[PDB]
Amino acid sequence: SKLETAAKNLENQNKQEYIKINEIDAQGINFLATFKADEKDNLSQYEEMQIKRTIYSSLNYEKQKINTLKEILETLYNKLQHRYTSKEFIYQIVASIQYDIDRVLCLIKEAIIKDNLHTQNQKESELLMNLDSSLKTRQNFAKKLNETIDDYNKDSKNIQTNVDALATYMKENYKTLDSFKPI
Amino acid sequence: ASKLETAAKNLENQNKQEYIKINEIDAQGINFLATFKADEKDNLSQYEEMQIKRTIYSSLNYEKQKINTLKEILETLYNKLQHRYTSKEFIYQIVASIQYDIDRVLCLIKEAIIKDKESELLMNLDSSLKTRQNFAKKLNETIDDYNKDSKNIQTNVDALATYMKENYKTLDSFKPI
Repeated sequence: SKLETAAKNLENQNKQEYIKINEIDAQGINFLATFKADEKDNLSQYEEMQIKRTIYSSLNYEKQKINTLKEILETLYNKLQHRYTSKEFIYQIVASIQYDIDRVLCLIKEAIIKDNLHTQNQKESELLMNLDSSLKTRQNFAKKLNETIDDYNKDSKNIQTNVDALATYMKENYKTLDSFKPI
Repeated sequence: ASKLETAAKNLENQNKQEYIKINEIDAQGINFLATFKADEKDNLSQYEEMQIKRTIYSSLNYEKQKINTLKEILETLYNKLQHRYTSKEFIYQIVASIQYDIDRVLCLIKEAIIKDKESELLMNLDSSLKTRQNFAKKLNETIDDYNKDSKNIQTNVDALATYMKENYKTLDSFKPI
């Protein structure tokens, strides 16, 4: 059944991410160390994983790219004026992209288990559509995130040289979760 | 660290350890739900199957012997048309729900951590773990009863059926007060 296959493929997809992420991280790259050291907000180990699922998958598990993004975020964080923009990128955009995907699987699982075939069939189309939309969103974010890594390395619009420039760029390309949704 | 954050962490770690242990046990060819897998009427997906095993295997402490005796119990009941449904209800209605409640709370705790409750989610979380602990207690009492043939439950499938019916009536019976 469609919902049963959907859960299965997501389940395996999840597992593969968990292994890959932990690989990369086993090598001492502390991607979110700076956010971990922050006393104002507490990045739990779950929050952290979710964030990485989206980011790492988005950057194809290329340590180099992840490190660049790390520098971007740590530059912004180390400038009090723009700290918030790093946090918003992390907690408001990246994390939401992930949660949506997770929310739907949490709810597709509910239809598989708790609900009988009739209900199951009612809910079916909408959950599938949402699932799709939430994966596509993450793809569009990823596309955008690679364009940003490249832009950074080329110092396009002085984004490597100028934190203020950098801040504006991150603001204008990551305005809202909804902007990454399919049209 | 917020209470919810620590609640999710401890659940997450607990989940992971269960996955590994379950897979270990299963790697040795014990096909705990084979008979249900072979069933065309209903479908056990490999997720559903894992969830069922989480509650059962953790309840029986990952003791292969105990899991094998439970397997007999369930396959006996399944192979008798009259009582098949009792084996299915035990699996899909009781065990799976006990698991689902737990799983549900975490999916919701996580949700509150990120996108946004506290005291109610913590209550529910406690309740749903307790429920599983009461079920586990009951399940061990059943396996011991079965091995002793108490009330002829190993000797008599009908007797067996009535015992399963009277000790696993509903999910709600395992909840705390």
